[PDB]
Amino acid sequence: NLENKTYVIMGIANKRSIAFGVAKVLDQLGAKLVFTYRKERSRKELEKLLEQLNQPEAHLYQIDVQSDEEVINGFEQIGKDVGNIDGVYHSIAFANMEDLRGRFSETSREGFLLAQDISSYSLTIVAHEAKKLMPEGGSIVATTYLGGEFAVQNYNVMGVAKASLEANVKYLALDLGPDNIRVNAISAGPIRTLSAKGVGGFNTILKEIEERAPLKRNVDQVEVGKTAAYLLSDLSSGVTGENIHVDSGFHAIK
Amino acid sequence: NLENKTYVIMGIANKRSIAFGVAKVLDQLGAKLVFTYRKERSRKELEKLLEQLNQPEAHLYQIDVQSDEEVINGFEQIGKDVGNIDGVYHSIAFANMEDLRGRFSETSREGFLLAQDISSYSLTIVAHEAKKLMPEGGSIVATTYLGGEFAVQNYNVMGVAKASLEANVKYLALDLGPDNIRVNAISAGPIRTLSAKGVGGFNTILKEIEERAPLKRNVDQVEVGKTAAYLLSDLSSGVTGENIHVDSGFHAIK
Amino acid sequence: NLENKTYVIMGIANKRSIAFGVAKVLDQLGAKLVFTYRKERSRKELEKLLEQLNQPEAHLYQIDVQSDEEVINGFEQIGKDVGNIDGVYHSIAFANMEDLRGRFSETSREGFLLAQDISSYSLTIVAHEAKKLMPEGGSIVATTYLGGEFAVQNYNVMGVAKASLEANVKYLALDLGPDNIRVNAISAGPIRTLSAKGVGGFNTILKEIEERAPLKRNVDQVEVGKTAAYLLSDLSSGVTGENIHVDSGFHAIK
Amino acid sequence: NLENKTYVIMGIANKRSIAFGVAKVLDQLGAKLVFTYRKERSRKELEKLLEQLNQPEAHLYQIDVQSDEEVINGFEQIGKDVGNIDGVYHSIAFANMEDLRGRFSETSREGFLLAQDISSYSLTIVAHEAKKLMPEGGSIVATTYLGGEFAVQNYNVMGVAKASLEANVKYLALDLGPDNIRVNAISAGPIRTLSAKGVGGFNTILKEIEERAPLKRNVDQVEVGKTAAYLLSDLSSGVTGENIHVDSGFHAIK
Ligand SMILES: NC(=O)c1ccc[n+]([C@@H]2O[C@H](COP(=O)([O-])OP(=O)(O)OC[C@H]3O[C@@H](n4cnc5c(N)ncnc54)[C@H](OP(=O)(O)O)[C@@H]3O)[C@@H](O)[C@H]2O)c1
Ligand SMILES: NC(=O)c1ccc[n+]([C@@H]2O[C@H](COP(=O)([O-])OP(=O)(O)OC[C@H]3O[C@@H](n4cnc5c(N)ncnc54)[C@H](OP(=O)(O)O)[C@@H]3O)[C@@H](O)[C@H]2O)c1
Ligand SMILES: NC(=O)c1ccc[n+]([C@@H]2O[C@H](COP(=O)([O-])OP(=O)(O)OC[C@H]3O[C@@H](n4cnc5c(N)ncnc54)[C@H](OP(=O)(O)O)[C@@H]3O)[C@@H](O)[C@H]2O)c1
Ligand SMILES: NC(=O)c1ccc[n+]([C@@H]2O[C@H](COP(=O)([O-])OP(=O)(O)OC[C@H]3O[C@@H](n4cnc5c(N)ncnc54)[C@H](OP(=O)(O)O)[C@@H]3O)[C@@H](O)[C@H]2O)c1
Ligand SMILES: CCc1cc(O)c(Oc2ccc([N+](=O)[O-])cc2Cl)cc1F
Ligand SMILES: CCc1cc(O)c(Oc2ccc([N+](=O)[O-])cc2Cl)cc1F
Ligand SMILES: CCc1cc(O)c(Oc2ccc([N+](=O)[O-])cc2Cl)cc1F
Ligand SMILES: CCc1cc(O)c(Oc2ccc([N+](=O)[O-])cc2Cl)cc1F
Ligand SMILES: N[C@@H](CCC(=O)O)C(=O)O
Ligand SMILES: N[C@@H](CCC(=O)O)C(=O)O
Ligand SMILES: N[C@@H](CCC(=O)O)C(=O)O
Repeated sequence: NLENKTYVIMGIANKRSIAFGVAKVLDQLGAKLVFTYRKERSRKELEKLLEQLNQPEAHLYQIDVQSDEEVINGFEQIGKDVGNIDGVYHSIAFANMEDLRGRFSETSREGFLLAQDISSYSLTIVAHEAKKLMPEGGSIVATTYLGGEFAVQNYNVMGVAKASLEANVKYLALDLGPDNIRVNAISAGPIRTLSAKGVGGFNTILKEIEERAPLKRNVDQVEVGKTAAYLLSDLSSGVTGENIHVDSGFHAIK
Repeated sequence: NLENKTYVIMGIANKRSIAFGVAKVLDQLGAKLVFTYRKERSRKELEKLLEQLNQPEAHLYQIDVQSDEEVINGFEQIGKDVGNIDGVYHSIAFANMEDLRGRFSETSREGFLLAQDISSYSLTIVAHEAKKLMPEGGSIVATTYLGGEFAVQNYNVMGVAKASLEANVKYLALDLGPDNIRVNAISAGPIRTLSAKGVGGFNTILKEIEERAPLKRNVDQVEVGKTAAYLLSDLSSGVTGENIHVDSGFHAIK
Repeated sequence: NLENKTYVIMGIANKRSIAFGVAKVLDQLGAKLVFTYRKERSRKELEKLLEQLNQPEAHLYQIDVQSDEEVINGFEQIGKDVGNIDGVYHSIAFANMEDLRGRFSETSREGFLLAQDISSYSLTIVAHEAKKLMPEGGSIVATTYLGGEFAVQNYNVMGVAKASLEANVKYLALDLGPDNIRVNAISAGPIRTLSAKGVGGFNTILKEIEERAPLKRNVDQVEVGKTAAYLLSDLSSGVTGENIHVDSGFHAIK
Repeated sequence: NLENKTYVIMGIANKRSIAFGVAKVLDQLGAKLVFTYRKERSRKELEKLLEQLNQPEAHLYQIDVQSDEEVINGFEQIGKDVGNIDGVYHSIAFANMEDLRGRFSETSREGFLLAQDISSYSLTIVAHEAKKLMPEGGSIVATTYLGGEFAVQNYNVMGVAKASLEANVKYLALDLGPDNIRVNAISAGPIRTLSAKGVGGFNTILKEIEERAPLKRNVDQVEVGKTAAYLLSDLSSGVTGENIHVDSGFHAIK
């Protein structure tokens, strides 16, 4: 039960976003949610989707995580509008198709670094600014994938950005631990989202989960949200620096 | 929210058992609990500890996991008495002191296999029998420690039994996944229990968590309990084959 | 260059055995070799295979690793016959077909412990006895499979026994390290051997390596033997408690 | 024996460099070596160092890996001067001292992207340019540290860059495996080098290996060079996507 709790959810674009699975769940557990977005199109989609939520106010902030000022100022504005928060859910990542859809060895410098910037470094600077609204401690959760841990066909530069994200979680864990800020990741299974369209062979990835994963079925966004609720709440008070695979068991097999 | 759920908890000896932290947690969440014990002295503690629970009936079964017949019969009687169950918490391990307290390379054959039998194999046969009471699916959780993944000073033969246990979890996950039974581990941080007195150096293991783990404190039985509730509930539906470290972040650092 | 080195190689059964690939390599590199076997039939193969090698003397010993007396007297005879040694290549596993070719949850207690005994515990007692003949230090290597790190269909009880072995290596590396005894594993890809016939679906496992492993081919016994030469020699002087995958890269992908 | 082999060694700074240990070993084994260096003002010192080797001529190229042009043009010149190569030892990394010595949460975007640039991305562009000189296959090795697998105090931004590097190696291995190019990492224990002065608490780190690693000693640059010889030669055919810890076993303990 997350009554009197407040969470910042970053990275909803539409109803299929993993972040929206998080939000339906936290919303049904009673949490007050605040939302961040990059594109105005996503804000419009948040205004719509909010009609399905209990949230009695829209708290929507534009934060492009590529800009120090937008992050610095977004979170500072949040602290002034709703006060102290209990956690962040980070569900942001990006890489160019042009790098994604070529040989990994052909990845461009700017594409590699763009993927690092949005997909990894964004969590560090969000943590630093969000720390400022958690004087009592809290919980930060980032969304990753099995491609950070193993080379997965066609995931390429985003795989290296995920490996980077996952180490980011650990180093943030050790750093903000003494402040009672826990930092963790959910390694979600593949899930048809707007961004899934960027991954070559994604239909064959889906199929292979069903055929080979222990539960012999794919996961959904609500399943990610149910584990986010665990990590973002007191239930997981002794868990930081961890990576939970919400993935039907597929991480455990070969 | 486990009203109308039933969980079999194996391995309570006294008030400081990890499994008793699992029990107070699931008891407060509204679960019906069934307890298994080995020694008569443990059943005596269980009858006492039940007075602190909300459980309106004592369901207590002697099950020494060295005995196929006792596991087989124990569980069949559980099903005759309370019907189908939603899960099992496994909190059972054993090795001889004489093996634990010598050089690992001096470990006896009989003591090595003893520690495999009670501390690993017992999971497999418990799953097999518990599966008969979970026709519609469920959740099995075992307790491990970090010495199953890395060589920890003085954990010796139990280290290899926990490596085995952790592989047992994954192979059980892949085998019983199709029946909608999930199987996971909790890697608990060090916690003062009756069995902790078996581990050479345990006070220095304690202190080292506090000074080096991200959270700079040790965990307790309730914290393991809260992660058990998550794992034993529908909040962790897409999660199987997993190993959650309830250990203040210690697994993540070096 | 391994002239004036002596290595004990355990577990050749015929020309296909992984250990005979190791032998050919160590033999081509100049090492003196001592062989142990279980079955009469394997001693006859050894006698025949020795004509293909450069060894001027045949040093063959019957050691059934289920017997402490055979391991203890085996290595002691070895000391009397050839003197101090530089290392041991261990290449021994067994599980019942009846357990392997059924569901893992259905594994018998005696089959599980049988598999631990031959396939894991054997390394501990071998290390203890070989250590007596390595007063200046040396190197011990064991043969593992990826299914000790992940659940692989049909590997079943042997996957739990390899998980046990792999931990065994790490605890022994720690225990014996001050004695300048290094202990490592090689995780070999699937290879056609007499024992590969016990694992259901082997050919499917072969094909999937060709299809999906980075090198898009299978490895062979000589490739394992060349990595053994590295681990058994001074080239690997800083390396212990390690698991080297000689599997065309299959361990790094998913 | 590496006669009629040619290797490019990137990252010799002085006689304490891990890349110079690599050079000594490979030089001793009869390889032709080519050296790359960052700044023209330290060509004269590198030339003096290499008088120690049995190289008949200096093959020295200035390549700063922050520039694609320098990498592209450097490897093209090497091809014209020397012909086809058999592999590359990558020993390059960099982070700001100013990001190294703060809270990891306080890392600047510029400093976090620079470390990724020099310490991870450089491997990718190097492999792409070196692959042009390895039409029949070959071997690429990069140097990482345990800090990329766990959070290590004071390693901060470099730890996340090594996590990146380590995934880089996995993705490169999958990409390039069909070309018969293998890509691996050596994870070196702590070694007193020019760059080690930049890590806070280095001697404490030394002392900890001495005290806690299985071998109870530190490793040296020549021990890295010997694992490098194995990884760069045919002894390691079948090994790719791998991370060999040359660290006295410290990685396997906790
Ligand atoms: N779908 C899967 O199978 C899968 C699996 C595992 C992990 N994940 C991870 O889950 C997370 C979310 O992806 P998803 O599948 O839910 O896709 P999604 O619905 O497309 O969401 C991705 C979000 O990233 C945001 N974003 C990108 N760059 C940004 C920037 N510079 N500043 C602010 N926001 C930015 C997008 O916002 P705008 O549209 O407003 O630009 C969008 O809301 C990512 O971390 C992804 O890697 C996905
Ligand atoms: N305490 C820690 O720091 C720690 C840390 C990580 C993981 N763990 C793990 O947590 C679990 C629980 O142990 P604990 O530390 O809570 O100690 P505990 O209170 O001493 O419980 C150990 C339990 O194991 C039971 N057991 C031993 N052999 C058995 C058998 N043959 N049949 C049935 N039960 C048997 C004992 O029952 P009887 O007394 O009736 O014989 C006792 O209930 C173990 O798996 C342990 O390895 C503990
Ligand atoms: N083939 C693969 O795909 C593969 C892959 C990864 C790992 N491995 C591992 O590689 C090792 C060798 O297997 P292999 O494939 O080379 O098959 P193999 O030729 O059939 O050799 C297995 C050996 O185990 C010996 N052995 C079994 N029980 C023994 C006992 N109780 N005492 C002494 N020796 C005993 C057998 O000796 P006797 O015949 O005399 O009884 C036989 O020589 C094993 O550890 C295996 O698990 C194999
Ligand atoms: N020392 C250790 O304990 C240790 C442990 C594990 C891993 N490692 C790794 O081993 C590798 C070598 O480090 P080291 O300890 O040998 O230190 P080092 O001798 O100082 O070598 C680092 C080298 O990287 C070069 N470099 C930095 N930026 C470059 C650039 N932009 N372009 C081309 N070269 C560049 C440096 O060149 P300049 O001198 O001209 O600036 C220097 O030659 C690094 O990857 C390091 O992370 C070191
Ligand atoms: C394969 C499962 C999977 C993993 C993901 O990280 C994923 O998310 C993204 C992938 C690529 C981009 N991009 O190109 O900007 C963006 C995102 Cl948010 C989607 C997935 F379907
Ligand atoms: C080091 C943290 C820790 C890990 C454990 O597995 C643990 O449990 C046991 C240890 C030894 C035995 N035995 O010898 O019978 C039994 C158990 Cl239940 C206690 C711990 F203190
Ligand atoms: C799948 C790759 C693979 C891994 C192995 O461990 C392997 O070795 C054995 C497998 C089964 C038994 N047995 O049942 O007695 C014995 C051995 Cl020696 C063979 C393999 F083909
Ligand atoms: C602590 C072990 C250790 C790991 C390393 O990667 C290492 O190398 C570097 C560290 C920092 C920088 N820098 O800030 O530019 C550069 C390098 Cl080359 C040295 C080490 F002493
Ligand atoms: N191969 C096509 C289709 C992928 C799919 O199977 O979903 C692509 O790269 O998008
Ligand atoms: N070293 C003592 C005491 C351990 C402790 O509690 O610190 C022992 O072997 O039990
Ligand atoms: N699947 C058959 C054939 C084995 C193989 O495919 O190699 C079996 O159970 O043995």
